[PDB]
Amino acid sequence: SNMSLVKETVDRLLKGYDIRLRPDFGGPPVAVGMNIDIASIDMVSE
Amino acid sequence: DNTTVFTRILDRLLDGYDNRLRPGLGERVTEVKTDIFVTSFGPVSDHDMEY
Repeated sequence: SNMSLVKETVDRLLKGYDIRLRPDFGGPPVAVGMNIDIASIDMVSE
Repeated sequence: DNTTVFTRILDRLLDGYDNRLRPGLGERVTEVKTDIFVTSFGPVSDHDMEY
């Protein structure tokens, strides 16, 4: 089944995954791009 | 042991179950039927434009 295929793939991806280490721990910096969708600016308080 | 048989049902039900994947992940669109019951309609804040 497709879902079993996906489950196996995700179990593979998360096995041996070290959350302490950023991608490319000993290498070039990881580039992070930011997007914002502003929903509201509520209460500008003096 | 009716509790035991129901425990066995529940354990067999969650065996090999990935809650990270929605039902019909790659082969179907999940349809969520929705219903709202309003037990109270709180006050309306004119100053904050909220309710």
